[PDB]
Amino acid sequence: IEPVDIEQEMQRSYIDYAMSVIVGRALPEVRDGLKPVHRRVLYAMFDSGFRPDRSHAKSARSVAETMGNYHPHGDSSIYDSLVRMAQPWSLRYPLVDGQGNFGSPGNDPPAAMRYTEARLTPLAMEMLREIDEETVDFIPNYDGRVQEPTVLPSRFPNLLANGSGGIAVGMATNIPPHNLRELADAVFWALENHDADEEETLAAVMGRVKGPDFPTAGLIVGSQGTADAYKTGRGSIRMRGVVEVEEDSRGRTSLVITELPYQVNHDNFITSIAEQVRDGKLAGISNIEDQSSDRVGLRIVIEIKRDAVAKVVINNLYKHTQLQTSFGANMLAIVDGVPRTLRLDQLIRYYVDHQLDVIVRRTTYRLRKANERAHILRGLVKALDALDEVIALIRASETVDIARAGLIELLDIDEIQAQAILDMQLRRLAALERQRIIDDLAKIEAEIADLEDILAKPERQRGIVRDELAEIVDRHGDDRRTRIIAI
Amino acid sequence: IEPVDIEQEMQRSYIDYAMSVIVGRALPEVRDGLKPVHRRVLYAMFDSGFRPDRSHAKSARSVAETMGNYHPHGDSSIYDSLVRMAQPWSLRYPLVDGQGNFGSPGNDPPAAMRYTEARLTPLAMEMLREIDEETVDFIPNYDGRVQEPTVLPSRFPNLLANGSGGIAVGMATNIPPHNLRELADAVFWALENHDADEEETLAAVMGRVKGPDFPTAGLIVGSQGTADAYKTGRGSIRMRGVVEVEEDSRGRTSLVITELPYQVNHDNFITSIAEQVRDGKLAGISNIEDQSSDRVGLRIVIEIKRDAVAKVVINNLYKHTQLQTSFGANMLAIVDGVPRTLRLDQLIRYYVDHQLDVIVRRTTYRLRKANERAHILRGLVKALDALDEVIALIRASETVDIARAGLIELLDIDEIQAQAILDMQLRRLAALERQRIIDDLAKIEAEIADLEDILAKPERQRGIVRDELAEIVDRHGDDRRTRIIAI
Amino acid sequence: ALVRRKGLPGKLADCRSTDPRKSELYVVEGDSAGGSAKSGRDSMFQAILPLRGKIINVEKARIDRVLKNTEVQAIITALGTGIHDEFDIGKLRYHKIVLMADADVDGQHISTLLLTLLFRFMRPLIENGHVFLAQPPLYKLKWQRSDPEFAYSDRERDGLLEAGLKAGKKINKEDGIQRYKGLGEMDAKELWETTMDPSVRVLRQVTLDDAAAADELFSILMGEDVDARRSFITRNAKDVRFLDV
Amino acid sequence: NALVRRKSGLPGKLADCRSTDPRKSELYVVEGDSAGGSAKSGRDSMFQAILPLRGKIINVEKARIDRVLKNTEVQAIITALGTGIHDEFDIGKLRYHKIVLMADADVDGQHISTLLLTLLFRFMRPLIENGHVFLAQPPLYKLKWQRSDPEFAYSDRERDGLLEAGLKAGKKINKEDGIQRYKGLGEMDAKELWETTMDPSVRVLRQVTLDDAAAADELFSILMGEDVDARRSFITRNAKDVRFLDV
DNA sequence: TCATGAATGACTATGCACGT
DNA sequence: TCATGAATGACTATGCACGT
Ligand SMILES: O=C(O)c1cn(C2CC2)c2cc(N3CCNCC3)c(F)cc2c1=O
Ligand SMILES: O=C(O)c1cn(C2CC2)c2cc(N3CCNCC3)c(F)cc2c1=O
Ligand SMILES: [Mg+2]
Ligand SMILES: [Mg+2]
Ligand SMILES: [Mg+2]
Ligand SMILES: [Mg+2]
Repeated sequence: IEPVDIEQEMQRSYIDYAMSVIVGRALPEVRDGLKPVHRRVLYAMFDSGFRPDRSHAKSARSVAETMGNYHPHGDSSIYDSLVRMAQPWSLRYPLVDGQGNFGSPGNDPPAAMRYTEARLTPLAMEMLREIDEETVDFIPNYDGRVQEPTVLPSRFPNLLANGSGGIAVGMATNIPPHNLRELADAVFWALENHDADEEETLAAVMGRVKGPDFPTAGLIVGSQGTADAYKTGRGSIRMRGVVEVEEDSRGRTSLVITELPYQVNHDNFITSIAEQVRDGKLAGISNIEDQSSDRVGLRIVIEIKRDAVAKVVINNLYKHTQLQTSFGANMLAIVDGVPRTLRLDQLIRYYVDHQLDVIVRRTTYRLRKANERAHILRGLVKALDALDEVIALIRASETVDIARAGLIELLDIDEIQAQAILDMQLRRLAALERQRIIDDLAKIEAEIADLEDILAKPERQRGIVRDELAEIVDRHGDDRRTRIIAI
Repeated sequence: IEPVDIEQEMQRSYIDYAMSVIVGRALPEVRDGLKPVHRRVLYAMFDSGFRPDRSHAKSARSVAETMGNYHPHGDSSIYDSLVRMAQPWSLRYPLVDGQGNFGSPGNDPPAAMRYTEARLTPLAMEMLREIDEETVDFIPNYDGRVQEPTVLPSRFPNLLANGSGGIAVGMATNIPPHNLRELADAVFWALENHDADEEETLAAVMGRVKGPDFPTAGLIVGSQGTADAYKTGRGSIRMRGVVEVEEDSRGRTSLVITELPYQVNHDNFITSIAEQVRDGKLAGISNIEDQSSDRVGLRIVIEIKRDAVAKVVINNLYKHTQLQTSFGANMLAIVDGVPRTLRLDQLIRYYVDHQLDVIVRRTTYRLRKANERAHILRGLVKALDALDEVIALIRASETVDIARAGLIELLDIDEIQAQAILDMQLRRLAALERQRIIDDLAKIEAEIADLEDILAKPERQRGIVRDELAEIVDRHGDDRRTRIIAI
Repeated sequence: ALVRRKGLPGKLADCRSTDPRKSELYVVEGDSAGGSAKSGRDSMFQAILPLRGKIINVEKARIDRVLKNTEVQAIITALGTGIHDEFDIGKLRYHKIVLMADADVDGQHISTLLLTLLFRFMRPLIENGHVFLAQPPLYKLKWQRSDPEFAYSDRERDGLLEAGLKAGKKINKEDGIQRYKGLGEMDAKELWETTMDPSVRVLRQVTLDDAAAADELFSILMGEDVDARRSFITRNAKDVRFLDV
Repeated sequence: NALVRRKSGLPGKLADCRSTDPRKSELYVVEGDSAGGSAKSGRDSMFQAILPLRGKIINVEKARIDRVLKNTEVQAIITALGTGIHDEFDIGKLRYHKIVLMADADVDGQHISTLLLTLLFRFMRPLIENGHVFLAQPPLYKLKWQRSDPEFAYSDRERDGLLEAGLKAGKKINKEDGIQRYKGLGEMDAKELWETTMDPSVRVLRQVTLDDAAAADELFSILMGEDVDARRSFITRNAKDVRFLDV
């Protein structure tokens, strides 16, 4: 029996927990804004073909595939993570297209795994766009049987778009979601002004990103908190719901709440005001009635007494309920395996850097693949010019190994190219088919020259990020939901 | 709003439930001895490639695949069904190779889905043998997306081997498991004596199937109950555990129970004797100690008082505990979509019929494919005999269609053969490869001759069942476990 | 008029209308379905009571054991009426009791277990036509450009498909016709536009003609006598298709 | 000294042993019901008892004492150990002279260990001082040779070593089934748990030692206490050098 | 003291037939 | 009354950091 000191054990074990939680559970990678469970679910669904071009697969299959290949944890909590990515009130831009009962903004829980179906959304398809072209580093999974992506291509700024909230050890993150169109403008500026310093970049990006854009709409009151978050990485953003005063036929007034701030449970909100009225906290209120439905959305009617002022009751609601509540912004994300609190210019810059990396790597992959195709095509063209000989040789060969070795010697060709000649079908010996091989060579060499040109010009590389992102925003960008007002 | 009478509604709804439960849930198909969920789990795993030639897949993947394509029900109860099929104390011949904690004969529950892995067993691979050769009818699944098998080939008599117990509506089944080697002998006789009447067949099969062979070993007392079950389809078979009296060093006798009858919970058994002694109903017992372990198996030590006779205490245990308990046999299975109580000669005969159907269908499929392959080969040989010409025509063609149409004219060929010539690689124009094509034609024509002979001679068909089953028994057959004694 | 909860079952999502004559109780199979129903309902007049698992057979089970069943107590408490001799229609909190179960056989089974509870404990609810059966959809045709159509049978599916194609509409052969295998697979919107919207929902009102004949059939199908039930099924299952011909 | 074991006033989850001598008795505190289940089967029921713990244990450093005593998992530990807590602690009533903590090799197992060690150090310190607390080291790999007996490895290094030696010895492994990798105790069966963690002739135990009580008191308070900042600065300061604690 | 969310599943009740 | 075995998921408690 080996002896071990409790201090050595406690320190080693707790740090091991803290670090993996920090880097590998609770906090988002800055480049794609994803935690490991998110990234692994999406890749599992992607690899399984659960894409928008096919009908929703049973969500149990997505969970099981994630479990069996990438995420060595429980099916229960994995389903919860998948479910979240499909809720329009949780994600500003949902990554999972859910079919069935995925719960509500209230206490109505989502249906069980067995009852729901799911697939990737079109925007999630942009997260994974060209992942198969060596655009991101892959590492072996938890048992080395298969490969998993270290990060996704993320062809739209997902961290800022959908935001992130996570509790780690010694620290926690809380990034709000943003409007895709505003983020795109910030990226477009960062691309054009690629030499601008942090001082200028922050000023530019802050002018284009006017503030967080919550899926639950609502209001943002003030501008200080927003500015703090972007300049410090920390800030308290004041949120509000939307209240519209209605009058009655008798002459009674009632307050109608149609929106609530981000991450406010609708049922807990109604329960809170009810408990604050019975005990005696919000006088002036006469009746609380939830007239909400699937067709009118949120609609909480607060009938007030005849001796009550509408704004007084509304101000009391702001004070004593989450009708007005603050978002504690803390811009914490993993950068190169290290947790770091970031300014808004850093969040954009780091993302832009990732996009340039993705496209240079894609170009390199395509350029390598093009040369291989060109290489084999050159071998075929040599065979066609001496076709009368090539056939005679293969025929006169006792084996295919003798036939191969002969092809190398005659036409001065590689063994890979020589193999391709052997693998050639009798179809490709037709007149027009011989011509297709010729033209295809000319086609690729033009393509190779183009690809080489991209790698040699940083201008084009930035241009591709811009142009490709622009298409995504034009297709999947939407209006702002959260309205920004002053004090 | 349409009116409906309560009698009309009650009758239609309850019968619809009863019938589906009877035919499509609770009772086994006579041909493969499987209920729908069993058949669907096994085919899901099979189609997913979860076979003994690969490492155990996470059991969640098997459930999800079963759930998502074939079995429109809950993940929880499907896992329980998969698990049971992996327990050596439940199935006489397990169909699932389980890796992890799949529970115990006692109250220790199986591990959760997330913790266990699973794959098909070699014997389960015989259940599915050549299922892809049109050996069984396939129907559309629950949403028409994919096809599922109505029944499995079942190349060993699984119903009798593994038995079946099920509660339906208006009826229930309870077929005990049997020794595979004994079942095979019965099948071998049924094949040889294929014209024998039911009177002779029942006598023959009853002599070879000596009785049930339980996975939990134990004893069978008497022969009447077994005989009743085989001749009537109903019978009460008396089971017993194994008790060994040991004499302590300090003049102390103790009963050691090392085996229990089928489906007796080890923990409930110990609890029963403990509760029947802490009051006054099993006097003579002094102490109860469970010395069981993973290494010695079951070992329940019952120390008895000195003024107590061992045989008296054992008889008292037989009477007041499940150390002696009866198996209520009720040989009920679905035959052609109809529930039927069957004699042992009927159970064998119906299985033999299924095997003959499987092999005739297999032969037909192979003969059709052989004719297709031979058909194309005939085209290739014609191309080789006029090879110098074949090349010239394809060259002068503007399209491949001009080249094809010419091949038909040259060699008098179908469109299928000519296309096969077109798809031919230069690989095969080597000397040995040209000869390989020739010999391959001769091989198939030899196979077609063989296959045609199978279809024309029922003798060979019966011979294939015998020889193929014989291989299965020699490999996967084991010793008897349940010992049969007299009164 | 009677008070709604805002002393009743915890599972009950009561309505807002305090008039039983205007109120409806949807007894739903499953928590998932009941959850989405609670969202897609008309909260003014429609209440939801989700039932979990197979209902206890009141024909077989002893009376005291039935009263201990949480799911039965939920029904009895929510309906407000008593049971047996202590039954009082005057306290009926909902004049429309809609049983909503899956189209599958287990839904059919649960229906018979509920109808058995009602017929044995609260028969007047059936006699006075307060009991209804919602017919869920089986298919959802998702046209590429046109509004989606719901079908309640294989026949209607084939018909609506034929008409649409003839009209020049088109469907994806991937997404295509979504087939419902239960209420749990539906969302709030779908349940409203097929089972809860009073202007399109297909309800069936349970009528009771011959009380004596019904009394016997309940005892045969739901009673403890298996033999009687075994022979009844083998006798009548052959002709279930031809009950309405 | 001898004490009665449960057989048809102790925790319901406890699978007690048969031996009435604490000096010869052992309590395996196991992570997870699945693992505890297999442990209950593969154990030596004569001397080894199993107490499965479910979920992350409550932090006694952060939580108030009254809340800790209401926690079902803590009550199970305290009740099973038989000793009191704090001032009413009595080693004489200790029902097991070997308290083996058995958690997954993964990061979450390490966390549970620190939560258990915190419970012990704060409520029942003498158990640590007197060497009654141990840490079982589970296997990470199982090498399944085609013809030879399977070997267990407790590290990536040992895996590579046993693989090299066996291949050098002329043995062979399937490249499919091959080396089974354990991701937790729940994936193991009864036999495997016996032949790697519970068999006293093969098990790899580590006895928790307590040298500097004052230094330990501080480290527990920093890592497990309510002060986040103190914990944050400690991690950022010392995490960089965790690899080099034993070099 | 409650919410967040990614981590560490056992327990609870019925239908159905049949034998104790 | 209990076991059988396929059928019809919600509830329950902690860690972790932070703000009302
Ligand atoms: O899938 C499963 O195994 C289960 C499904 N359900 C639900 C009904 C669909 C259950 C419901 C239970 N409750 C019934 C009502 N009273 C409380 C308990 C239950 F105890 C177990 C299960 C399952 O195991
Ligand atoms: O996978 C999951 O979601 C859960 C896993 N576990 C187990 C620990 C691995 C739970 C354990 C719970 N208990 C902890 C101990 N006291 C009783 C409750 C619990 F309430 C919920 C869960 C889960 O949701
Ligand atoms: Mg959970
Ligand atoms: Mg269950
Ligand atoms: Mg259903
Ligand atoms: Mg673990």
